[PDB]
Amino acid sequence: RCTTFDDVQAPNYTQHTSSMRGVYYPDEIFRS
Amino acid sequence: GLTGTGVLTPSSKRFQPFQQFGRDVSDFTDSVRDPKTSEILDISPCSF
Repeated sequence: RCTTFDDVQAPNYTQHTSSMRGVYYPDEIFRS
Repeated sequence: GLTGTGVLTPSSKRFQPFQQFGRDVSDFTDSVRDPKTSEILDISPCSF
């Protein structure tokens, strides 16, 4: 059922900074 | 998934739980994780 409300206001697509994030482990092999 | 020839020994690792292999600073194996709950080093140069 398409139960959809009315107060859906669009933002300004507010720009920010992702300065040092997104770093992860590229594979499942230990190094040191 | 690994064969070779080595001298095994108990480690001093801080091995993460999601993990299975233990390669060194310059891409060689040097430590492994046993499939029945052990984490042993792999000094594969027996002697040469």
